[PDB]
Amino acid sequence: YFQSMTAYEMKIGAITFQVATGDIATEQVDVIVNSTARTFNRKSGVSRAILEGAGQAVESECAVLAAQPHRDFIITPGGCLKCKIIIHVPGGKDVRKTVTSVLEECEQRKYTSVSLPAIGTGNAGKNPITVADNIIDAIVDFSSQHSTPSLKTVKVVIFQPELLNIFYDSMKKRDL
Amino acid sequence: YFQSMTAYEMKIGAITFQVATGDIATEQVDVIVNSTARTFNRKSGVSRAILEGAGQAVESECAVLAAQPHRDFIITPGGCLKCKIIIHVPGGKDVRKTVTSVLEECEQRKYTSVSLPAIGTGNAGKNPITVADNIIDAIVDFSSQHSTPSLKTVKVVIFQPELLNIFYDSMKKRDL
Ligand SMILES: Nc1ncnc2c1ncn2[C@@H]1O[C@H](COP(=O)(O)OP(=O)(O)OC[C@H]2O[C@H](O)[C@H](O)[C@@H]2O)[C@@H](O)[C@H]1O
Ligand SMILES: Nc1ncnc2c1ncn2[C@@H]1O[C@H](COP(=O)(O)OP(=O)(O)OC[C@H]2O[C@H](O)[C@H](O)[C@@H]2O)[C@@H](O)[C@H]1O
Repeated sequence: YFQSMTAYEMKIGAITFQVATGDIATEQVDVIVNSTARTFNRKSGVSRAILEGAGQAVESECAVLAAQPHRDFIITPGGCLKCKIIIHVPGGKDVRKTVTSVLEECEQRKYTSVSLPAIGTGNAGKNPITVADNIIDAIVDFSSQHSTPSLKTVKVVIFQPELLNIFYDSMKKRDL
Repeated sequence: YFQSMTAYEMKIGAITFQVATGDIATEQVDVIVNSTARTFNRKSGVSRAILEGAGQAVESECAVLAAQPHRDFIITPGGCLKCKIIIHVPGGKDVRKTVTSVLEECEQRKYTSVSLPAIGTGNAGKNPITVADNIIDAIVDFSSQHSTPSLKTVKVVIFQPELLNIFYDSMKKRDL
């Protein structure tokens, strides 16, 4: 027997923003985000959960894309994950900028749902208050620039339950 | 354009407890709760939304059941609502007791989901802090008495957004 918060949701313009405890590998959405090394050669923390669930093909696709010229992120299909593409981002880079780019990729490909982890709050060592604020900053910016987007649902999947209430505190500063 | 909290969720034992802004008439669950007069002869506030959406048949069923002997509540089918039964409860009675009975009816009929309004916080004039606490008290009691229930999902649908954060405050006192 146990008692604890598991999810918070808010509406920001046309966008539903969700923060919930989970394993992002179980997600059934258009786009899943992987937070990884600059070189895309990591299989530990959230990258382990994603690369193992996605399968070997995705993993080999990553090694190809990594050794040829690329944006800050690379994109692969989902493999055995119940998603269409995976966007692999470096967890050490500016999170607001990373999430703004993720959201813009989603929109331009006409995807409707994206789930991401708490980027940078594991091995990257970034301060989790700042990371929640940055992710929220990026969603508010995107929403304020798009009054009728295809991307309607953004979720942060939280693995460390301790971060759930950090994310709530940052959400609540926006609430009316 | 606008920004606001819309949903909170927690786990209490085997039960998922959800509080979200909404019109309970749109709910697609096993059991919907109607908060009404002792005589079950009300069509105003949440009863209006429910009786209009359910249809005339449900409404006439209610008048029959009301004029013959009954428990504190009566039960009808859902009509045109996307639910199997409606449990009509008096919003002026002890809320903890009312919700304990609702939950016990759900379990014994092997239903899996129930949605209810903020019982008593409209025309009944009950204090909404106390009502949230009472509803939560009842869920914790039921959960602590049932380690493997059929009833797995309980939702409070909130129409007055102001009550959303009252419900959160009562939930957060249980969180670990
Ligand atoms: N299954 C999971 N589902 C969702 N989130 C998870 C899961 N597993 C762990 N997390 C959370 O995922 C969050 C991120 O933890 P990490 O996987 O270390 O990624 P990073 O972005 O910090 O660092 C990645 C690289 O980036 C930098 O360049 C550094 O060099 C790093 O090597 C944590 O909250 C985990 O608890
Ligand atoms: N569509 C809706 N969906 C969900 N909740 C709603 C909706 N519409 C209103 N509400 C909320 O429903 C909540 C309850 O408002 P009321 O329908 O007045 O029911 P009561 O239980 O207070 O009083 C019912 C009788 O009981 C006593 O005996 C008294 O005699 C009353 O006459 C409020 O928060 C509404 O905003």
